Amino acid sequence: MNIFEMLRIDEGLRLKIYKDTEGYYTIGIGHLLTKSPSLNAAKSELDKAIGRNTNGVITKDEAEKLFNQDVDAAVRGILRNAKLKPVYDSLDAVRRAALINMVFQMGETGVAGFTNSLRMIQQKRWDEWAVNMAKSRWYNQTPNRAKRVITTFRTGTWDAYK
Repeated sequence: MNIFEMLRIDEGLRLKIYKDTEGYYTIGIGHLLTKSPSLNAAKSELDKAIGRNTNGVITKDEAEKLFNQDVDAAVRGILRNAKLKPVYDSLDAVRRAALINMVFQMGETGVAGFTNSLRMIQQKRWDEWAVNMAKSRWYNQTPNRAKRVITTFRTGTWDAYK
């Protein structure tokens, strides 16, 4: 198990534009196109991201290319962030992967804002962190995926993905 395998499981793979639980247009492996209710705007974002007239449908290779880009941005985001970097630096590899998954999903700013959450992680208070994250919108909105990530983060094992 690795970060790629982990997120692919969590986000699935769709070759055509779709709406997520929140109603946002997305494609590929968790790639957010736009928060606008316009499908046409979404189509425009896709074409610009892909570099071709897609008509709302991409190939697997294209999905994979957006995926590599997104995972990369997430790692670089952690690493450039003043609040996230030290957190990352203090963890083992499995827990690092869980943090990447959260940033990938919620974005840098999003994660960097869970002040208390971060502190717990820093103090190594695993269980409390876990209990705590379960109160988030994130967890209430997509409980199964969240539960997988939270468990991963908490235990430092890939058990939830097995």
